[PDB]
Amino acid sequence: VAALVIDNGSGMCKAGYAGDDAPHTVFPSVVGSFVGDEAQSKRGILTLRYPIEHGIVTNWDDMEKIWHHTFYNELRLAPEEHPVLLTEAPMNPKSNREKMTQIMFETFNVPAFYVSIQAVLSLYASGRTTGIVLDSGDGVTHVVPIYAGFSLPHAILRIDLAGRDLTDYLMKILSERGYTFSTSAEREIVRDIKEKLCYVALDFDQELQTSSQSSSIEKSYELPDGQVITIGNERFRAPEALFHPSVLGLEASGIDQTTYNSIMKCDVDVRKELYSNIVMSGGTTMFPGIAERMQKELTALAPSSMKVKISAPPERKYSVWIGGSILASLGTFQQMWISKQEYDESDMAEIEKFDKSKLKKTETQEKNPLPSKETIEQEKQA
Ligand SMILES: Nc1ncnc2c1ncn2[C@@H]1O[C@H](COP(=O)(O)OP(=O)(O)OP(=O)(O)O)[C@@H](O)[C@H]1O
Ligand SMILES: [Ca+2]
Repeated sequence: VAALVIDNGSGMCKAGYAGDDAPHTVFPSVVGSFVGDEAQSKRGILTLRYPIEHGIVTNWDDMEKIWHHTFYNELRLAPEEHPVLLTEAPMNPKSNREKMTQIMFETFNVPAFYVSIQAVLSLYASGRTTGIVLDSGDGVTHVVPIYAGFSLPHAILRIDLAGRDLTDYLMKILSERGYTFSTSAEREIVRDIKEKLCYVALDFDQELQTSSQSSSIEKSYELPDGQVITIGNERFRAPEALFHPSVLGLEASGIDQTTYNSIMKCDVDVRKELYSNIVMSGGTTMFPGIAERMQKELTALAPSSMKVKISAPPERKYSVWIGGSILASLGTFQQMWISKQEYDESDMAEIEKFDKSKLKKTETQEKNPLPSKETIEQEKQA
């Protein structure tokens, strides 16, 4: 039956069917045996490992289980009856791209297989073949400039500053305020707090000065045990670490300066195209206000001559996935699959034209439950 699209991330696995407009199932990319959402909910009695760190696979035994979980537990199909399209981080080592192929063909017996660079799919999802993509997930952030469907590898930038860091940071400035967030389970509550209440300030110092004597800044959050806590300027302080990573002790450049530094590694003739085709994807780019701040920061850095236009669609959390769904539905793409045999032995205009409104409506099942107070306490005893 239909082709499958699996986007494996550092924190989250996104799976579904080519032609649908959204992943079928999204679940944490974790093993404790139990995988993902079921491991999540039993983390009280379990030790959890994340097989993908910074977007590169580090444990193929664990990686295999997640795919097993995707096929048989989540999507509930025979993997031998469905071509699979996978995604990979840029600069993924050939050893890994080979191992990925091996397991797909030899372990799960897929009829066809293909693997794509994530940022590229996000560009496709946005209906472009030339642009610069800012792809920030849980474990890694990438800046990937792309021209006529090909990445310019010399100018691909990577910072190890992403959602993981922002979570740990938020947890760190919340601990300073007196909240006892000390376990891995409580860390997930802080992730949720981040996703719900955090935002990026247009002007950080102005807003910071205003926060000190305002009550508008304050928001309430209910913990699992039922205690309500109140979040103040931590709301915009934690995401500020994307733009000034020094507050994390990282001597990295912010996501604004790294985007600029990337473009400037490109030919002058090309830059004008990149600047007016900036695409943001990934979950970390979901903060309210991040696009307007990106717009402002880049404008103030760019030549006055070039206009800055940034694409940040509502669904950009699952852009990479949507890119795969569109890609795998293209007529000219069918000629590109790797066949089970082919392994035993060894277009540009369609993207622009593709009508996303014809992709089938899909309700994403996000399975990533938050821990009970029992589980938090279970973990406390360690
Ligand atoms: N609305 C939101 N606001 C802020 N952060 C969010 C939001 N939604 C998700 N996140 C964060 O985004 C991250 C997950 O994003 P995403 O699924 O794009 O990355 P991934 O593919 O799992 O990881 P990677 O790209 O590192 O492999 C998590 O850190 C999560 O807490
Ligand atoms: Ca990702």
